[PDB]
Amino acid sequence: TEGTNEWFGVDDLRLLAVLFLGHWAILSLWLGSYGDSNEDEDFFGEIDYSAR
Amino acid sequence: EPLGLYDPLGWLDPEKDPASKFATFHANFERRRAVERKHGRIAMVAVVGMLFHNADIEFPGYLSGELGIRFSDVPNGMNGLFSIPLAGLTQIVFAIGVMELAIWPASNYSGDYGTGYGRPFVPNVLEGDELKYKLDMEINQGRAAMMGIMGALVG
Amino acid sequence: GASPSADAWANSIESKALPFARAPATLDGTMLGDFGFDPLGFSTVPVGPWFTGIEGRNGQIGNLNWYREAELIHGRIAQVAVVGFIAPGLFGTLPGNEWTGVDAYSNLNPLEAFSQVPGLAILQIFLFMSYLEVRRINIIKEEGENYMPGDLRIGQGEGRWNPFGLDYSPEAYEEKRLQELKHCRLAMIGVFGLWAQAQASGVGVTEQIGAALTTPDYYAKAGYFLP
Amino acid sequence: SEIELGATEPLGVFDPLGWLETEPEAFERRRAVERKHGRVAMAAVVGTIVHNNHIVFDGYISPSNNLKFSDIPTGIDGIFSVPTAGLAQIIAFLGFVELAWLPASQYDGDYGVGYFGNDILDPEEKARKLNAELNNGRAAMMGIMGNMVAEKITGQTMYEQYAAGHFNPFNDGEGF
Amino acid sequence: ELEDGIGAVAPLGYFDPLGYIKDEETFIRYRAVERKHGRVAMMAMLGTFVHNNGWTFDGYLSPSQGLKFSDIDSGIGGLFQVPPAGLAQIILLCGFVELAWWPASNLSGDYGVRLGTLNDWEEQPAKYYRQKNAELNNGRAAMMGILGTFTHEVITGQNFAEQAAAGHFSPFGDGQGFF
Ligand code: CLA
Ligand code: CLA
Ligand code: CLA
Ligand SMILES: CCCCCCCCCCCCCCCC(=O)OC[C@H](CO[C@@H]1O[C@H](CS(=O)(=O)O)[C@@H](O)[C@H](O)[C@H]1O)OC(=O)CCCCCCCCCCCCCCC
Ligand SMILES: CC(=O)O[C@H]1CC(C)(C)C(=C=C/C(C)=C/C=C/C(C)=C/C=C/C=C(C)/C=C/C=C(\C)C(=O)C[C@@]23O[C@]2(C)C[C@@H](O)CC3(C)C)[C@](C)(O)C1
Ligand SMILES: CC(=O)O[C@H]1CC(C)(C)C(=C=C/C(C)=C/C=C/C(C)=C/C=C/C=C(C)/C=C/C=C(\C)C(=O)C[C@@]23O[C@]2(C)C[C@@H](O)CC3(C)C)[C@](C)(O)C1
Ligand SMILES: CC(=O)O[C@H]1CC(C)(C)C(=C=C\C(C)=C/C=C/C(C)=C/C=C/C=C(C)/C=C/C=C(/C)C(=O)C[C@@]23O[C@]2(C)C[C@@H](O)CC3(C)C)[C@](C)(O)C1
Ligand code: KC1
Ligand code: KC1
Ligand code: KC1
Ligand SMILES: CC1=C(C#C/C(C)=C/C=C/C(C)=C/C=C/C=C(C)/C=C/C=C(C)/C=C/[C@@]23O[C@]2(C)C[C@@H](O)CC3(C)C)C(C)(C)C[C@H](O)C1
Repeated sequence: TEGTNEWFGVDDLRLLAVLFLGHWAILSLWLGSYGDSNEDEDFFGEIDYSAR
Repeated sequence: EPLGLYDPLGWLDPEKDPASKFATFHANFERRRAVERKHGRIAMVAVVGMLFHNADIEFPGYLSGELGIRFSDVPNGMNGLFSIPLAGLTQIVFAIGVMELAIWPASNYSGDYGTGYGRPFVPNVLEGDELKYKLDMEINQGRAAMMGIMGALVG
Repeated sequence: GASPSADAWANSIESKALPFARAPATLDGTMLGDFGFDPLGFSTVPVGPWFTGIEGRNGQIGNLNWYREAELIHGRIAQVAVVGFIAPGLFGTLPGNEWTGVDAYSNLNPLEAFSQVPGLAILQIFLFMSYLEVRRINIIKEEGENYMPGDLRIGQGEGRWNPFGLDYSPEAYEEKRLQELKHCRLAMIGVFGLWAQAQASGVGVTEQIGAALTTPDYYAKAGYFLP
Repeated sequence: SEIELGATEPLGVFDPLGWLETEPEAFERRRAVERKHGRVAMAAVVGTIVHNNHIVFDGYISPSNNLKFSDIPTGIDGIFSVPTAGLAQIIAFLGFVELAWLPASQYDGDYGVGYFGNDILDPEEKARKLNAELNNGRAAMMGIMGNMVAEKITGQTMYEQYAAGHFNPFNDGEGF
Repeated sequence: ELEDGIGAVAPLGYFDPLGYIKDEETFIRYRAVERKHGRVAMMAMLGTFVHNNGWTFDGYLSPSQGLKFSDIDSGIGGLFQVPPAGLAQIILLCGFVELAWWPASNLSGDYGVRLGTLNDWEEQPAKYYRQKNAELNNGRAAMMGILGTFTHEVITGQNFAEQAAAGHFSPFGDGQGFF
């Protein structure tokens, strides 16, 4: 069924599971560099060169 | 300074030595100017009152939903305020009572409550001779409205 | 001549929660969780421990330990009452006898579940809430002026009850105090909304959210009839 | 002071367990408990006379429950026949009175109001009414306990029992 | 007065939390108003307790208008039920007290009303402070009660006898307001 109005084409909950697991996997890698990053460190430029 | 003796171009008769006879509080000039200005300001918004009601700007809607009184039901003559419910007329002069004591207190005999002239929410301050000139116009149009009401309420 | 609180609005330091409003001088910065939020000026008129008698009715100057005492267990009760407003609707209810009556513990509207469960259920909850408040007063009669607000002698430091070890570092402990206070202030707002929605809807919150996070029965597609 | 009041003529200072000589540190709280238990029982005894005389207000204490004031029993079961949301309103207000208005951690029992508002000027006219509060309070403790066990033993409330004439415990059907 | 600490009672102390007392002369003006408003609002709260309990006089308030005491509303509209010839009598007597007998110009609030042995202030000054604080405190609580009684009728349309018969004590789930 393709003309039915499903959120992101999710008609089975398998597809919802792989959307979460796919997006959380790169998030967890990305949190390996940008987790443990200080929230109160600001800057007054157009661009920040903070850390890695 | 709106309490000077130089506004209304002069002059009239009595000076009323009966006022200082045994009621000496009412013999003060500053209060008689505060009364004449206040009787003028009330009279001026009363002629526009008998211009708006008499042109049948009635209102959109009901005045009292439970008494079933719409705004087109109250008369246009001088029996307008004595035809609304007294539960409604009580709210009118209750709000005047907060005006008469708290917001624009009539014990302030100057009459200047810091409002300017033509601009609400930010006062239009008049500075020089035109400030001097608009004060007597307030009295002089206040006097024409005082005599205009008793010409429009005997008949 | 002047008020003792009119001079606290005369100094009137810069605020953080209301950064346009100039918080009064009685918020010194030295208290946990002070973000300069006192627009009505209650910290300028500090309260004392009135429950100890008439000699404790006065409040000392510049001491908000009893405002913080009332803040902490308004929020500690509120936190455990988010879950009380939610968990019967989520994790089911309890069964009843013929004595208590069947469906006594089963009212999923949490407000009339007060008026449905037996009185001995509420009386024993109230007496257990009473017992730890007897424990509170006995702590404030011993400690007196060296009484820390929110202390029921549960945890890390001196001769308190610690069945879990809980031996935090001395400044990870002040982060736990700030995590408690920020959850205290948040769940006070949260349990107000739960109490107000349970009146306004008539049902529990899982029963109002779950009905709004579901598709309507006239809108539900018939669905998946393709062989 | 307070240690000689509560001691009137027929018994003197009456302490058969001897806790005045043994534990004098606990006396002024124990006086405060005695005065509070007295004042609670005095309103409790007076309440049982008013209930059993069928002095009720009117109408419904709980119109949702369809429960009138006269539908309340006049015995032990009366405060427990009041609905759970109504009983919580009593205890919340009585906790407001016993912690804020008349804080019961104040152990001399003195809360700004005097005897009918007045301070007793004379120090032994004060001590006479301080003893009269304690003695009527101690007599009402036995009065409310003697009214509670004698309802649950005879099975009837105080109107029921007095209507029936069930006053003699020796010629009815009871134990002994 | 500030030095005795008349308004400052033991829960809150000197409760001037917004800083309105910036000297001693504006306290005497404000206390003259607070005590006057408290005396008016206390009789206003005893009115609504008596009116909403249905306790009325027997007979006609106005026999020439045929208006019984029983057919005056017990709510916020019951004063204006009364004919204006009749409550001009109320304004004229109360205005005569405000200018002659208990002149409200007196900022002290004393008008000599002493009910002797129930206030012997010269031999018990603690009873003076008890009755002076309780005139303010009962006046402050009745000032907020009459603001309660007024607005509960406005937002619900029912008076206090009618909204208590319906059990309408929650602004949630009803058809009134956006709540
Ligand atoms: C529970 C309420 C209560 C409390 C706290 C007290 C406390 C006191 N009484 Mg009072 N008294 C009471 C009720 C109470 N009394 C009653 C009901 C009567 C008989 C009507 C009396 C008759 C009485 C007299 C004549 C005198 C006192 C005195 C005293 C003081 C003696 C000091 C002491 O340690 O005594 C010992 C400790 C106690 C009395 C506390 C009671 C502790 C035990 C465990 C209670 C057990 C009672 C028992 C279970 C009751 C069963 C029967 C009941 C169910 C009907 C002390 C303040 C004396 C005084 O005033 O000193 C100047 C004194 O002369 N008492
Ligand atoms: C506060 C004061 C007070 C007062 C005025 C009363 C009054 C009464 N009680 Mg109550 N009662 C009280 C407190 C009080 N009580 C207390 C503190 C308790 C224990 C908590 C009780 C427990 C109780 C019970 C269980 C009963 C009463 C009963 C009564 C009624 C007495 C009838 C009778 O013959 O008693 C008998 C007389 C006495 C008990 C006093 C004598 C004491 C000696 C030791 C008894 C010896 C008896 C023995 C066989 C020797 C007899 C010899 C003799 C024939 C010459 C009477 C209305 C009876 C009733 O049905 O009415 C409600 C009843 O059954 N009372
Ligand atoms: C008639 C009105 C009125 C007036 C003139 C006063 C005046 C005073 N009060 Mg009192 N008070 C009142 C009503 C009033 N009070 C009420 C109803 C309560 C119960 C909430 C209290 C509770 C109270 C306590 C516990 C104490 C005082 C104290 C004082 C004194 C300190 C200065 C002050 O805070 O002024 C107040 C400021 C003004 C009157 C000017 C501001 C006017 C506002 C902006 C009007 C807007 C009000 C709004 C429409 C409705 C408010 C209610 C709303 C929150 C629901 C001063 C004499 C203290 C005292 O006596 O110490 C010795 C003190 O300890 N007041
Ligand atoms: C120095 C001199 C001092 C003199 C002092 C003398 C004072 C006299 C006492 C005055 C008491 C106060 C009266 C209040 C008015 C009132 O009661 O309304 C009477 C009616 C009663 O209606 C009613 O409604 C009822 C409908 S129902 O039955 O309940 O459904 C109905 O039964 C009833 O018939 C009908 O009347 O109530 C309402 O209309 C609600 C009004 C809401 C509030 C009005 C605000 C007033 C304006 C002031 C706003 C601030 C002003 C500042 C800004 C400029
Ligand atoms: C602000 C505040 O809070 O108050 C203020 C204001 C106020 C109120 C004006 C003031 C006062 C004065 C007060 C309160 C005066 C009240 C005193 C009070 C209430 C005194 C009860 C005595 C009862 C006794 C002795 C019982 C005997 C025992 C009896 C009667 C029995 O045998 C019970 C009975 O069932 C049995 C067991 C056996 C039967 O045979 C008989 C019956 C059936 C009856 C204050 C206190 O100064 C301050
Ligand atoms: C089941 C039901 O339905 O309920 C029933 C239950 C029940 C119990 C059966 C009922 C009953 C009957 C009852 C209880 C009857 C009790 C009646 C009662 C209580 C009768 C008091 C007399 C005292 C007198 C005459 C005093 C003379 C006093 C004199 C002459 C003095 O000089 C006194 C004195 O002090 C002074 C004045 C002056 C001083 O210088 C001298 C002294 C000190 C000496 C009811 C009514 O049927 C209802
Ligand atoms: C004869 C007959 O038929 O009668 C009928 C008809 C009739 C006449 C229509 C009726 C009526 C109504 C009547 C008679 C009277 C109502 C009277 C009145 C006078 C009602 C206002 C009080 C002031 C208020 C509420 C607020 C002050 C509020 C404030 C905020 C302040 O004062 C501000 C201020 O303090 C500060 C905060 C800061 C400083 O900068 C100083 C100032 C001072 C500025 C009746 C009697 O009902 C029935
Ligand atoms: C604070 C907010 C506020 C509310 C919520 C409110 C409510 C009612 N007003 Mg009021 N009112 C003001 C404020 C408020 N009024 C103000 C600032 C003024 C200008 C001074 C004012 C003037 C009048 C007049 C002349 C009348 C009047 C009425 C009603 C009545 C509808 C009756 C009905 O639904 O049948 C309801 C309850 C009529 C009336 O009372 O008739 C018995 C009537 O004639 N109002
Ligand atoms: C703050 C103002 C206030 C309101 C607006 C209010 C309202 C209701 N009271 Mg409450 N009340 C007090 C204050 C207030 N009550 C106070 C100061 C006390 C003395 C401690 C008190 C005592 C009791 C008792 C014993 C009962 C009781 C009840 C109800 C119920 C009736 C409608 C119904 O129940 O259908 C309505 C909602 C009964 C009840 O809760 O029944 C489940 C009941 O048994 N009340
Ligand atoms: C000095 C002696 C005295 C006389 C002889 C007298 C006479 C009448 N009064 Mg009374 N009066 C007072 C004193 C006197 N009144 C006092 C001290 C107060 C408290 C301030 C007061 C209050 C009210 C109110 C609220 C009403 C009222 C009325 C009438 C009316 C009845 C017949 C009628 O219906 O005309 C007749 C003329 C009603 C009314 O005027 O209705 C239009 C009405 O509603 N009065
Ligand atoms: C100088 C002196 C003279 C003097 C003088 C003179 C003229 C003095 C002045 C007297 C002046 C003071 C007279 C104004 C009254 C107007 C006031 C403001 C009231 C208005 C009334 C308003 C409220 C009107 C309201 C209505 O219309 C409205 C809005 C709607 C209608 O539904 C009903 C009502 C009624 C509610 C002598 C002594 C005579 C002799 C000699 O020559 C010298």
